[PDB]
Amino acid sequence: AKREPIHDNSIRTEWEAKIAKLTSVDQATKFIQDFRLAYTSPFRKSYDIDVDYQYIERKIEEKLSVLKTEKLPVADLITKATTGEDAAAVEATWIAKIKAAKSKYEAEAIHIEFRQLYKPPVLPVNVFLRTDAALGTVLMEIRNTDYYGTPLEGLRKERGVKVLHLQ
Amino acid sequence: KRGLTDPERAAIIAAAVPDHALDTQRKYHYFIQPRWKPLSEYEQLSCYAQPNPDWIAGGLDWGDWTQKFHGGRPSWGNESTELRTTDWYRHRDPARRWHHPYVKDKSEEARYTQRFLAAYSSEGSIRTIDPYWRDEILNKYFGALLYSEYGLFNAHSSVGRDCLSDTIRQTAVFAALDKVDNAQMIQMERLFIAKLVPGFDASTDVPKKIWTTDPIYSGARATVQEIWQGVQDWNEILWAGHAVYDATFGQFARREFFQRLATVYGDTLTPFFTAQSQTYFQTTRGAIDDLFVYCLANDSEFGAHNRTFLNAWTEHYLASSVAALKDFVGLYAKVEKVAGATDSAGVSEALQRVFGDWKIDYADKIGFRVDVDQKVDAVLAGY
Amino acid sequence: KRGLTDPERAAIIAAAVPDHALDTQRKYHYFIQPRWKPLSEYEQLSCYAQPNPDWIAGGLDWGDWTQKFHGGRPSWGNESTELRTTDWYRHRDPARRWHHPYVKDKSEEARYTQRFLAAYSSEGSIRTIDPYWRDEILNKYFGALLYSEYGLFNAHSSVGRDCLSDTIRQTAVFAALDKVDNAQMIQMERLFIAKLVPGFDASTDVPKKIWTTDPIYSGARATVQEIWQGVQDWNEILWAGHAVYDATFGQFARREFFQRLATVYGDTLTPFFTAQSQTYFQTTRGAIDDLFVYCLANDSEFGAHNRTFLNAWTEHYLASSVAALKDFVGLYAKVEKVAGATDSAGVSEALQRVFGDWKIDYADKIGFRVDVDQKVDAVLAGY
Amino acid sequence: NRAPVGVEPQEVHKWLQSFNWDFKENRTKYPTKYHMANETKEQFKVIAKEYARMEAAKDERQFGTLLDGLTRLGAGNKVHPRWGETMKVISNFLEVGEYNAIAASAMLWDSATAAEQKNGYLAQVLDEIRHTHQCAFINHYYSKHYHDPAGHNDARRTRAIGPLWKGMKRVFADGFISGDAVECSVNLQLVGEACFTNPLIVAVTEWASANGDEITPTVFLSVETDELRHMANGYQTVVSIANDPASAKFLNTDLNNAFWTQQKYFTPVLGYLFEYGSKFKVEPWVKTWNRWVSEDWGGIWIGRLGKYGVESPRSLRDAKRDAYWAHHDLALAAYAMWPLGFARLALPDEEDQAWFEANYPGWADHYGKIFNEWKKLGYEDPKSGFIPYQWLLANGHDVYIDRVSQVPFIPSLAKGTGSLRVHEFNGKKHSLTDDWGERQWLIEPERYECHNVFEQYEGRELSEVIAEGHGVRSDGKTLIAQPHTRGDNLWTLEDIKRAGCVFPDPLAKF
Amino acid sequence: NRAPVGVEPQEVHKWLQSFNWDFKENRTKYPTKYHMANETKEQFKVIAKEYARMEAAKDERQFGTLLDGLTRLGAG
Ligand SMILES: [Fe+3]
Ligand SMILES: [Fe+3]
Repeated sequence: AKREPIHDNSIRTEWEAKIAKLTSVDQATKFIQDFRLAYTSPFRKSYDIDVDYQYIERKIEEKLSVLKTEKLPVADLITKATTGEDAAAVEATWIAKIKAAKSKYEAEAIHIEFRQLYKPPVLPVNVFLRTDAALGTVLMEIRNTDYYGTPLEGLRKERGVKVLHLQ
Repeated sequence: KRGLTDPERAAIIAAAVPDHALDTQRKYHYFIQPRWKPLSEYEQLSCYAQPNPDWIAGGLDWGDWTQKFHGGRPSWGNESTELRTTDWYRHRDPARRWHHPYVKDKSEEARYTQRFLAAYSSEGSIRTIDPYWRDEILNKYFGALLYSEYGLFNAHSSVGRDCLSDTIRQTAVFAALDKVDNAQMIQMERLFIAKLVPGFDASTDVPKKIWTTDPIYSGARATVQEIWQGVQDWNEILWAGHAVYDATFGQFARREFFQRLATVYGDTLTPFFTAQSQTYFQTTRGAIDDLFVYCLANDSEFGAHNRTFLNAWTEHYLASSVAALKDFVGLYAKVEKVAGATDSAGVSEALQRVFGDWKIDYADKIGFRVDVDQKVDAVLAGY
Repeated sequence: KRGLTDPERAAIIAAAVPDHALDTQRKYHYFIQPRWKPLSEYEQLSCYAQPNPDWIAGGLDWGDWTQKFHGGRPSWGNESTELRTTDWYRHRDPARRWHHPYVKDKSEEARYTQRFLAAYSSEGSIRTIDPYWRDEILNKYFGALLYSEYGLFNAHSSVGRDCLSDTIRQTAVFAALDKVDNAQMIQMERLFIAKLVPGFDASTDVPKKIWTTDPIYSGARATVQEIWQGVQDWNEILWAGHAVYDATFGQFARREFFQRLATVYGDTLTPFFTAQSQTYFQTTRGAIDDLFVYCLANDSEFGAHNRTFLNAWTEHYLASSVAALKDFVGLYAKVEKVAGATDSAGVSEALQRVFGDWKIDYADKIGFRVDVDQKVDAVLAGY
Repeated sequence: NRAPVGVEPQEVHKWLQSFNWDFKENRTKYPTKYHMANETKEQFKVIAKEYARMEAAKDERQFGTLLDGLTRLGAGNKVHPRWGETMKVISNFLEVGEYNAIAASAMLWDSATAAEQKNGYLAQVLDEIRHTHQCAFINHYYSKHYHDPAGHNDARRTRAIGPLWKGMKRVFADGFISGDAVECSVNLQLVGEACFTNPLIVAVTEWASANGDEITPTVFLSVETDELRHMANGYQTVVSIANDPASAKFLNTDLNNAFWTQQKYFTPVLGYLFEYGSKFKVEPWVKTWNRWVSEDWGGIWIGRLGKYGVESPRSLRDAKRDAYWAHHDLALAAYAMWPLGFARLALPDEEDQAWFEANYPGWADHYGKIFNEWKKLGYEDPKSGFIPYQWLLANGHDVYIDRVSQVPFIPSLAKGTGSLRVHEFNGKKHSLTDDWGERQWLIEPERYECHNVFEQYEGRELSEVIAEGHGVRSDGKTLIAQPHTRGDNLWTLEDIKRAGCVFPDPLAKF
Repeated sequence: NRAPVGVEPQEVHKWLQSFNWDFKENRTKYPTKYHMANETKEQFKVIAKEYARMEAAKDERQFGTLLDGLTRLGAG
C-alpha cells in the first residue's frame, strides 16, 4: 500500500499503545513469543508489518526486560528463561534436536524457531549466545556440504517457491 | 601530470570551480550532540561511523542488515547484552582518544622506555636490588602475573566484535591493547634483567608453571578464565574485568604488591614499568566509568534496570576476586617481614586502600552495598 | 598568485627550468669527513656552520674577523682554552643529536610526565611513602640539590659563547638545558607533593637556605661557584663540571642517595624523576667522552699536551669534590639506619661504586692515577 | 656489566606464543566449520609499543602535509568539482569497510588459538580503527575547504537515503562480520583487501592527483602501508586451517561465495565512480579489472595458496563476462535516481563521450543516446520537472534490487550478464539477478531478508522521502545532490516535487 | 586526595628567580659598561619540558610537509 514515514508512523504507534498494556512477565513472554512467530524469519506468519516489526520487537524486548528486573528475583535472571524453564535445560534440548536433524531444510527450521521462541529477554544472554552458536555450526555444516550439487531448478522446488518469472 | 600543478589542467579545473561556496555548514557532522561545550574532533571522527538502524537504540539507518549469520543472528543486535539504553552512542571517553592521540602517546612511551633502559644499564643501578626479590619474587611471581594481563587482553576479542557503538568499540580496543602491553612489558623487564644479571632466566617457563599450578595464582586464573571464556555479554566482560577484577586483585597485585614492595627491597627498576601499567589503568577507568556509571547505571529509562544486572554481576565477580586475593596473600609468606608492609597490619592497610577506593570509585556509584571491613577480613584469612 | 599553482606562472617557470641537472653531487656538504661509515644528517646539518678561518685549527675560511672587541679580542680565538688540537670540528656527539631529535625526545618526556602525574595522584600511591623521608629529607635536601643542578646549568653560559666548533657548541648547549631541566623537575616533584599532602611547603625558601648555609652542601656550593664563576677556559668548565664534579658528587647524590634510598623508604615518586636525570647524565657522558677522550686526550699531535692540563684539572677538581662528598655524608646522620644502605658499610659500597666507575669511565682513559680505596676512606671520614 | 643495552621488539615477540595457556574452556565463541591450528605463526614480529611507534611516525608526516602545507596552498578548492563530489561517496563508503573490519578482525583474533595468530589480527584491529578515522579525516578536511561541504559533512546520515548505500553495506559491512569467521575472513582479507582494497587505495590516489586532489593521496598512501599485514592475515588463515579436514570440503565453497559477493558490487560501482566521477581519466576500468582480478589476484595471489588445496573461484569466468559493461549499466541507474544521493553528478561531456566510445566501442549507440536524450529532456534544469527514473518507468524500463547483493538491475537496458528471476515465497516476492545469489538465497533464505528502497518508500513522493531523510542543505530547501556540478540552478524540494515522482512496487506486475 | 592533578609550566616558572643565589663572585665574565638589574622579569613563562614540547610540535608539521607532501609534488 502507501508507505508512511520511516521512523514514525501509525503502526509503531499502535503496537506501542499495545506493549504499554503488558504488565506481567508471563504476559510479556507470550506476547513477544507470539510476535516473533507471526512476524520474523522467512517462515513468518505475516509480512504486513515488514518495515516495522524490528523496531516494534525491540520495544517489546524493552518492556519484557524491564519487567523481569522488577519482578523475578536476581538468581532467575541468570539461571532461567522467562518461561520458567531452566536455561540449561532449554540449551540441552535444542542442541539435541539440531543434532537429530536429517536434512538442511530440517536443520534450518530448528535454528530459526529456537530464536523466535528464545531470543532475549526470554532466554539469558550468555545462554542464548552459545546455544545459538552451537546450533549455527550444525546448520552451516549440514548446508555447506555439496553446496553446488543440486541445480537451480531442483533447489527452486526443494525451497517450494512459486516461480513468477524467469528472463 | 597532476591537476594541481599542471598548467593546462589547473587552468581547466580553475574554470570549473564556482566563485562561491555551495553551502556554509562546514562542521563535519555538525548534528552530533556535543557532550562538552562544543563539538570535539574525537567526536566528529568517531560518532556514527557504525551503521546502526533505528531498531538499535541511537542509530540513524533503517531496514534490516543485508547479510546475517545462518539462522538469522543480526550483524549487530540487541541480543548481545542484557543492558538496555536510550542511545548506544551516548558514550564519550574522557581522554577523547581517537586512533592518532592514542598511538602518539604510546609512541612516546615506546621511545622513552628504550632511552631509559640504555641508561639504566650504563648506570649499573641494578647492583643494589635485593637478590631474593630479584631472583625469587620478581622473576617468578611478577612473571606469572603477565598471564593475568594477557587473559584480560583476550577477554576483549568478542567484545571487539559484539559491542553496539563506535566509541565503546574504541574504548574497548584501546583497553585490550593496554593489557597486552602490560603483559609484553613485564616480560621486557624480565629480559632486560637477564642481559644484566648472568644466569637470570628470563624465559616464561617458570612464571608460566606458577600461573597454572601455583596456588597463589589459583583464584586469579579461575576468575580470568571465566571472564575471558565464561561469558559473551560484552558489558559483563567489560564490567567484571575492569571495574571489579582488575580494580581489586589486579590493582592490589601491581600497586600494593610489586610496585610498593619494590620501593622497600631497594628495586629501582620495577616502578619504571608499573608507572605505565598504573597510568594505563587510570585511563581505562575514565572510559569504563563513563560507559557504566554515566551512560548505563544512570540511563533515564533503564538505570534501575541496568543496575539490577550491575549489582548482580558485581556480587558474583567480587566474590570471585575476594577468593583470588585470598589465594594471592599466600605470597607474603615468601618475603622478608618488613615491619609495617609485609606483616598482618601492613598487608591489612593495603587491602583497606583497595576495597576502600573501589567502594567510592565503583560501588557507591552503582548502589552496591559493601562493608569494606568484612572483605579485608575475608582476604586476610588466607594470610 | 603562487608560482607552483598558478597556470600562467607555472607555465612560465616550466619553460625556464632546464631538462637536465646541472651537477650530480647531491650530498649536502659531501666534503665533510664521516666519523661513521657514511655521512649522517646530524653531521651534514651541523658541520662547518661556524665560520672559522684557517688560523683556527679545522676552519676553512680565511682572513681576520670583520669586527673584534675593543683592544682586539677575536670573535673566536685560540686564547679561549689551554687545550690545542688538530681540528676543532673532529667532535661528534654519539647521539647524533641536532635540534630536532633533541626536542622531539624531551617533548615525549614532557607529555609522558604529565600523564604519569595525573594518574599517580588518582592512584593515591603517595599514601605509603615514609613521612620523615617525605617531609624532612626529600622536601629539604632534595630541594636544596636543585641549586647544584642550576649552578652547573649556569657554568655553561660563557662556554656557549666561547667554544670553537659547532658540534661542541650543541653538545654544550643541550648539556646546559638538561641541567636546568633537572633543577626544574626537582621542584616539579616538590610542587606535586604540595598538591597532595596538605601543609607540605613546596616553596624554595628552606631548600634555598639549606644550600647556602647547611654544611652538608658546603663543599658542593664551593665547587659549583668555582666551576661556574671561577674560570673561563671552556674545556676546563666542561671537564670539571661533567667529568669530575657531577660524575662523582652529583652521581652519588642522585643515584646513590635520593634514588637508591627512595626504594627503601617506600618512595614510589622520586625514582620517576631520577630516571630522567640519570638518563640525561648518561647522554651527556657520551658527548663529553668523545670530546675529551677521543678528540682531545688522544689528539695525535697534542694528546700528551692536553692530558697534562686534564690530569692537572682532574687533581684540582677531584680534591674539591672529595670534600664536597665528605660534607655530604653528614646527611646520613638524619636517616633511619637500614642495615646495609645507610650504615658505614652500606655507604662505603655506594662510594666504592662511584669512585670505581669514574676510574674506568674517566680516569683510566686520561692517565689519571687514582687509588679508589683512599678516596672512599677520605669521604667516609666525615661520616 | 655497564653497557648500553635495551630489549628489541623481536626479542619480546619471542615469548608471545607461551603467553597463552591451556584450559578446557579455551575455545572460540563463534559458530564455525573450522579449527585453526594452535602453533600457527605470525609473519611480522610487531608488539604494542612498537605498533604505536611505527604508526605515529606515519601519522606525523601525513598531518604535517594536510594541516600545514596543503592548507597554505589552498589545495582543498583546487580539485575538480566532479572528483570533489565523488570523494564524498568514496571516502564515506570506504570508511564503513574500514569500520566493519575492526569488528571482523576481532572475531578472527577470537577464532585463532595461537597467541601469535591473534596478534596479527589484533594488529589489524588497530589498523582498522586508524583507517576509519583517516577516511573521516578526508571528508572532515573537505568540509573545511571544499566549495561544497554538504554531503562531505554528513554522509554518515545522508547515505541512508539512497540504494547504492545498501550494496556497500553488504560487501563492506555485513560480509565482514556475519557468518563463519572464515567466510568473514575470506570476504575481508583474501578477497576484500587482497583483491580489491589494496590495489584500489593506490588507484584512487592516481584518479585523485589527476583531478587536482592531493588530499586523498596524502591519506591513502599512508593507509596502504598497513594493508600488507592484512593480506598476510588472510594467508595465515588458510595456513592455520590447512590441515583441517573441513577445509577440503568447505574452504573452496566459502571462497567462491566470498569472491562473488565482492565482485558483485565492486565490479560495477568502482568502474562507475572512476569513469563517471572524473573529468580526467587515468585508465579504463575494464583494463584495470583484468589486471586486478583476472591477473594479479586469481593469477598470482591465489596460485601461492594452491598448495593448500585452494583454487581459483568457479565464478571467476562469470565475473570476467560482466567487467566490460556492468559499470555502464549501473551508471544509468545512478544518474536516473540522482535525487536519492548526497553528491552532485555530471553527465558525460562531449569529450568524455569520445573517450567512452573509444574504450568501449558500442557505448555511444546505447548509453550515449540515452544520456543525451535525458540532457535534452531537461535533466539538469530545475524548471523541467523531469527525473530520469520516471522516463525509465514510462518507457518500460523497470529497476529491480537484488534481494542478496542490493545491486540495482534494469534488464531492458542491461548489457551485463545478469537476469531476473522473481519468485514468491511465504507470501513475499523476490527479485534475483544472477545464478550465484539465487542459489545463496535459495539455500540461506534467512541470511537474506533485507528490505529495499521500494519496499520502504512505496507510494511516497520523492521530495517527502528526501526531506525526511535530510537530503537538504543549510537552507533546508536546497538538495545536497544535484544533476549538474555548476554553481547556479541548484534544485530544491519544490523542483523535485513538481516532477511528482512516486515510488512503485516494481514487483506488483509479477 | 585522589584527583587528577599535574603541575603546569607557569607553576614551575614561579620559582625560577629563587634558583639563583648570592655570592661575591656571581658576576658576568664579559667586559661591559652596563649592569643589568637583578630582579628583572621574563615575559614568557616557558620551561625546559615545555620548550621542547612547544617546538617539536612545530617541527612535526614542517617536516611532514617537505618530506612528505612536497616531494610527492616534485616541488623542489
Ligand atoms: Fe583498512
Ligand atoms: Fe585492511
